[PDB]
Amino acid sequence: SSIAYSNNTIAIPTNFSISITTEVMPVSMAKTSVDCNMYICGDSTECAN
Amino acid sequence: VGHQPYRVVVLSFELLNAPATVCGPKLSTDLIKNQCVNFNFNGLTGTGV
Repeated sequence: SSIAYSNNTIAIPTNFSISITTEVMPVSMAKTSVDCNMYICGDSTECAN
Repeated sequence: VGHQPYRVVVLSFELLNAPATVCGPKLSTDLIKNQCVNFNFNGLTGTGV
């Protein structure tokens, strides 16, 4: 882009536009639970001990 | 005794996901379903429904 710097010269907008943009934000994640007894030695009494 | 004869038998076992040919003398029971039981199928043991 070329922008021309000069003294004693300004640029003034003669019009406008209404813009609507969208912003997506995470706020949460999956709540997970682990029954560690089931995960390791799940059905074994000896392992549980 | 170090020079005396000795008879040697080496038993080599295979435990695959295949039908059982040689089995222990453990006695079988009836099936129980829909209950939390200890089970033993062809020597593969566990706990479950």
